[PDB]
Amino acid sequence: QQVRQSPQSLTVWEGETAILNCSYENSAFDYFPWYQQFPGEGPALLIAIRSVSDKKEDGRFTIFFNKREKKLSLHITDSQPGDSATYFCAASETGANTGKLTFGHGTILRVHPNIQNPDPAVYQLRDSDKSVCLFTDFDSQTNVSQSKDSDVYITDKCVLDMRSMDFKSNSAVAWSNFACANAFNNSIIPEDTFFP
Amino acid sequence: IEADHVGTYGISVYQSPGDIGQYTFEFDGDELFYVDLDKKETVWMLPEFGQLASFDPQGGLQNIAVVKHNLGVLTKRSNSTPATNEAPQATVFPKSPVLLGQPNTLICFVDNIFPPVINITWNSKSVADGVYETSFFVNRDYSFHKLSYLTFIPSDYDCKVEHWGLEEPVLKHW
Amino acid sequence: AVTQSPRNKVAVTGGKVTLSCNQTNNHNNMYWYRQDTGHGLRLIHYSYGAGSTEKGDIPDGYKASRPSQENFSLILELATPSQTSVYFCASGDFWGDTLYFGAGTRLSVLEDLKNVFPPEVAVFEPSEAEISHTQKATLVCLATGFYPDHVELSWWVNGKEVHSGVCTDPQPLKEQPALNDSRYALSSRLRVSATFWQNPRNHFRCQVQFYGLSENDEWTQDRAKPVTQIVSAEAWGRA
Amino acid sequence: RVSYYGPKTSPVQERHFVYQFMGECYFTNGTQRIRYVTRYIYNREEYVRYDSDVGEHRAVTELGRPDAEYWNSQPEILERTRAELDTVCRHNYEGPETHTSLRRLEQPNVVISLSNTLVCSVTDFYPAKIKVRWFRNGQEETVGVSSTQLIRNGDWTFQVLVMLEMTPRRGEVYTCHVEHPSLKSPITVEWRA
Repeated sequence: QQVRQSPQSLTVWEGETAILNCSYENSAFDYFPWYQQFPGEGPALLIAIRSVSDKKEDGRFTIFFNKREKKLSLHITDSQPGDSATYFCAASETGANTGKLTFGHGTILRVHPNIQNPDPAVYQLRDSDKSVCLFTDFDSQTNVSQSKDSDVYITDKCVLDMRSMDFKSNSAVAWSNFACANAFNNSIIPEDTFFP
Repeated sequence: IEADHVGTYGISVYQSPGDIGQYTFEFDGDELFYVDLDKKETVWMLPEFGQLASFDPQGGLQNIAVVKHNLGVLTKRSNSTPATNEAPQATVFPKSPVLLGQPNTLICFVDNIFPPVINITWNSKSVADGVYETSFFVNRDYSFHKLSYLTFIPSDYDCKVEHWGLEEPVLKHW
Repeated sequence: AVTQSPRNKVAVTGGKVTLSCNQTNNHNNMYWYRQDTGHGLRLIHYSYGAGSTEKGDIPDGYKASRPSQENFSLILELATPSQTSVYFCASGDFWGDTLYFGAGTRLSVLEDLKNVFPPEVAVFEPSEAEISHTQKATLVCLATGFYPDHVELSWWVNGKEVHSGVCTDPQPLKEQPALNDSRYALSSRLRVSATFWQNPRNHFRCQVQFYGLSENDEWTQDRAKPVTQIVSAEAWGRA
Repeated sequence: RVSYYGPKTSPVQERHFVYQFMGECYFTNGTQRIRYVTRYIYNREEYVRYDSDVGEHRAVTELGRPDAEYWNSQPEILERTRAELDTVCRHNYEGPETHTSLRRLEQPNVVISLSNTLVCSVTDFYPAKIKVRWFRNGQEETVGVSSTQLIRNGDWTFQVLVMLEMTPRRGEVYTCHVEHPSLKSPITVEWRA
C-alpha cells in the first residue's frame, strides 16, 4: 500500500542517465504518475505509466514498469542540470474511484554541469565579520563532506538558476570566525588542488 | 437482454431540490449495499458480506458528485422541465408463516415510486418499533420500489404511504 | 490555474490561520497537501464539489471548506508548532489522470515572536588569484541570522536582475543545529568573466527577500519589527 | 481482500428533477458471455446509453446527442468505458461475487398447516430455484394445487406458498416435497389426517 523510493537523493554529472527507483506493496495499483518538483514550486506531472504497459517513452524520460516484482524505474538520459528537482513516484488503484493518490517520499536529483577543463582550486574572497573560502572547478571524483566543526559552515549543493545560460558551475562555500588551506580538511580533495 | 445473472453496479441517483442522493450496488435483484452519504460509510445489506468483500465508499461520493453535476447541466438543457409524479402501490405480507404468539416481520412492498421521495409508516396508531426501510430499488422503467419492515408480536395494521403522486395518503390493511 | 494565498505566513501557537486556494480550471476535485521532509507529500483534506469536503490522511488539527467550485480553504483554528510546513493545493477533473498544484505556502507557527529576525546580508568580492588563474571571477553572497527560513535570493547586475552565472543554495542551513530556535543562513554564487568584473562601472548587488510579520501584526520589543523586507549588500568592480 | 468496483459516471459539459445512472452487467454462463450497458436517465426518460454490443455511446433521446458524440471522441473516456466490461463486470463476478452472492445457500423452512385446504409454506431460502410438489398417500397430485409466484423478501431470502385442495379422511397422509440446491436430499414434511 505504501510507496517507497530509492535512493533518497541522487547526484549525477551532465550527461549521465539518472535512475530513480520506486516500488509499491499493494498489487491493486494500476496507474503510476511521476511528478517533478522544481525548487520553490509545486509538483507537476512529468510522466505516467499504466499497469498494462511495461515501458512509457517520452523524450529523455522513460518509465520502466515491472508488474511481477512490483517495481518501477524512471530513467532520465542526457541528464541536463535543469533536470535538478525532487521526483515523486505516485500510485493509485483507479478502480476504487477514490480520487486520492499515494505519493512516494521523493528522490532529490541534483545534476552537476560538466566542466570542460577541470581546474580545482580553493580561493579566498575579500572579507566584509567573516571570511569566505571557495572550492571550485573540481572534477567528478571529489565529495565535499561537511565540516567536522561547528562555527564553520560549508554548503555545496546549489541549484543553478533555471535561466542561466552562460556561466554554469558548482562550487562549495565555507565561512567562519580559519584559513582556506584547512577549511576543507574534512573532505576528499583531489591531489592537484591549487591553493594560492 | 436475456442472461443468467445480473449485476447492477453503481446505481447513482440524484435529485434536487433537497440534495437527495443515493448510491447502491445490486445483484440478481437483491441489494448488496448502499453508501451512506452523511456518515460516508459502506452499509451492507448482509453484514456477512461486509466480512467477505469490501467497497471503498469514496467511489460512491465521487460518483454522486458527478451525478449532481449532470443533474444541473441537464436541468438547464431541457429548460427546467420538471419530473412527473406517479401513484405508488403497496402490498403487505408477512416474512414467515404468521403464528400468533411467535415473533415475525411484516413486509410492506411499495412500487411505481417516482420520484424517490416517500414517507412509509405504520392498530390505527402510529408505530416506530422494528421499522427497517430498504434502499430504493431500480425498476426496468426507471421507477423505484422500496420495502419497509415492521417487527411485530402477532395478536388479535395499515401500511401508510404518503407521496406526491397520491392525492390522498393510501393505506393497505392487515 | 491554481493559486494559493498567502504565499508565506507567520503565526503564533493558538491562533486561527486560513490558507486558501483558488482554481480556474473548471475542475471539480480540490486537495490540500502538506510537505515535510521525511514524509513526502501528505493529504489533509480534499473535496469533490462545492458543499462537500472529505477527510484526508492527516485531518487532525485542520478544517476544510469548499464553498465554491473554485475556492477550497484549509483552516487551522488552534495552530501548533507541529503545523509549520509547506502547503500545496491541487485540483483535478473527475477521474482525471493529472493533479495540478499551486506554487506553495510556507507556514511558520512559533511559540513566541521573539525569535523572528531578518537577514544580515554581505557580498564578498572575487579573489585576484581566481581572476588571474581562470580569467573568471566569482562573487559570493551570504545571508545570515534570519528566522524563519522564508527567504528568496536574487543577484542584480547594473539595475536589472541576472540569472546566468548564479547558483543559490536550495534550502537554508541552520546556524546552531543544536537549538530548536536556530537561525538560518543562505549562500549564493555569481560567476562573471574577469574582464567584466575589472570594469569599475559595473555594480553587483545581492538582494534578499525576507518574509516575516505584517502591517497588522504587533511588536512587543524595542528592536525594529521584522516586517517583510528587502535586504541588500553591494559591490563594485575593482581594478 | 476482494473488492467491488463500480463504473465511472461520465460527466457532461415546487418543481423536482431527477438524475439516475447505472451499469448493468449481464453474465451468461458465468463470464463466458458478458454484456455491459450503462444508462443515464433524466426524469425517468433514459437519454444516453452505452451498450457493449454497439461499442460506443448512443443517444436515446435528442437531449442526449451532446453527451454521446462528446464521450465518443475523447478516447480516454471511450476506451475506459469499453474496458469497464473487464474492470467492473468480469472483475466483480470473478472476484467478490464469487465469495458472496454466488456462494449464498439458505435452506427453506417447510411447514404445513390447514386453513378444507392444506397450505405448504416454504420460506427464507436462496437462490430462487425451488420445486414444491404435493403427494397424497404417496401419489403426486397436480390437481387442485396452486402456488404463489416467487415472493422476494428483500433481505436476500425468498418465499413460496403452495395450497392444496383436499378433504381429509382419517388415516390419509399428505406430504409436501421440496427440492432445492441448498438441500443435500429433498425435504419432505407430512401431515396425517
